[PDB]
Amino acid sequence: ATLGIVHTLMCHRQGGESENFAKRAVESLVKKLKDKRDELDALITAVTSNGIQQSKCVTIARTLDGRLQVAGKKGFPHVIYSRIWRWPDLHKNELKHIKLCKFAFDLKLDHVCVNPYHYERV
Amino acid sequence: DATLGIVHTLMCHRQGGESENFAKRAVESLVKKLKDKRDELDALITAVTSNGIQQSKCVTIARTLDGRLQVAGKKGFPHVIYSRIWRWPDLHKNELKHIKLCKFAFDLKLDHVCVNPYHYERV
DNA sequence: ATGCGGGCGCGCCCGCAT
DNA sequence: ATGCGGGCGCGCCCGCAT
Ligand SMILES: [Zn+2]
Ligand SMILES: [Zn+2]
Repeated sequence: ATLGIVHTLMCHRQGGESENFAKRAVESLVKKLKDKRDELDALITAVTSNGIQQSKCVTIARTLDGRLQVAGKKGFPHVIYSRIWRWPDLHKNELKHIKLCKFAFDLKLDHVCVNPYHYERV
Repeated sequence: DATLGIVHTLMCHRQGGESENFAKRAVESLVKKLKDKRDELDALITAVTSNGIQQSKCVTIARTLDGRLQVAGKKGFPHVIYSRIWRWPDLHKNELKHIKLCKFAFDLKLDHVCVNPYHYERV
């Protein structure tokens, strides 16, 4: 059942990462939201409507140094998912969170919002 | 750094059953674990450089949850790894039996595991 | 009913970029 | 000299051989 969800999210990718990298990052996030139906629904809504339909934060636990590893490569979780679904050429320090983003990376909370439509490019 | 001399003398006694990178990494890892265990580092050097003729006490490392130790991306049992490096280059998984005086043998399922290759026998 | 195995990531740490 | 990104290991996870 998560295969359908993963595939649907994968079709909205921009191609800034390898197929293996994007698949692994999407599967990892979906698994983290397994018992967070509201946040999984928010991600699907945000991604499949290309941000037109409003959504709440999609959060994952923050690691000791803030970085997330996917297929042997480390990076910030909000940059990883914003690079997958919105800016394929995205670099570090090119993101500013929106006013309504309660769990932004900049806020240095226990959890980090990875909703790509909760960030803006600079 | 003084540990270079120790890693070299222990490398001389390698049998060639593993790659240079694997042997170097495994020996460096063990030496680092014995950093504040002078008696156990001395026991290992004594055992290895005398080819087991000079008696030695147990050379122990902390046991991991599943017993396995990872070296250069490859997992295996710590007592089999070091027994393969200095004694039996063709050594496989359940080919080892500890000696009577081995107090921390793998087989005893204790907190610490003896990796002294001269504290085991082949079957 | 276990225990391999092997994939994979966070935490630790080294050695390399600055 | 030394802070920091990238390599690597133990723990977790899970399928399958034993
Ligand atoms: Zn948000
Ligand atoms: Zn022993």
